[PDB]
Order: sequence, then structure tokens, then C-alpha cells
Amino acid sequence: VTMSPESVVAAAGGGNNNSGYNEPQRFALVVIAVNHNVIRIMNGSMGFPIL
Amino acid sequence: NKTISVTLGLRHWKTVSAAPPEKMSKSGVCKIATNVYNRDGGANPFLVKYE
Repeated sequence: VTMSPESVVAAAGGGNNNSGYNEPQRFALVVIAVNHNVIRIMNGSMGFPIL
Repeated sequence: NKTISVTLGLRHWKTVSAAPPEKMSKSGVCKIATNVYNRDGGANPFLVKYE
């Protein structure tokens, strides 16, 4: 990931009143993935045959 | 006399052996499909004895 000049200049403080970035800003990165799976129902029980 | 409304003899109520015999807290199955992320191979172990 390559960030942006707006982000790198808003990270530092010095913003005037009601500018949002008056205080120094901190950022974090989050990644989510969606995957398939198989569930087996037998003998009154459940489990993942593939794990 | 006057006509009487039919009384639907719906009974059903077969219930269900939902309660296990004692607690039947045992449905044992094991991981089978070599987990996931099968990882690397022999990773060249070799030997280090000074020939």
C-alpha cells in the first residue's frame, strides 16, 4: 500500500480550528477475507471434514 | 338440535428424544484432511557429520 500526501500532511498537527487534524493523527490498516468451507451433518452431529 | 362446529382432533405432539440417554456428551471425530495450509516439504534436512 502506498499512502497519500494528504494523509502524510494530516498526520502532523498544526491544523487550525475545526479542521479535524488539529491534533496529530494515527492510522491503522485492517484486512478482511471471505472464504468457503464445507460442513458435514451426520449421526446427529456437525463438523468440518476439511478443517 | 342446532349445528355444532367440528372439533379438529389435531394431536401431533410426538415430542423428540432431544434429551440424550444420560447426557450423550460424546460425538467424537478427528481432523482428517491434513488441516489447511499444508506447509513446506522435506526442507533438505541432510546430515552434518564431518565426513
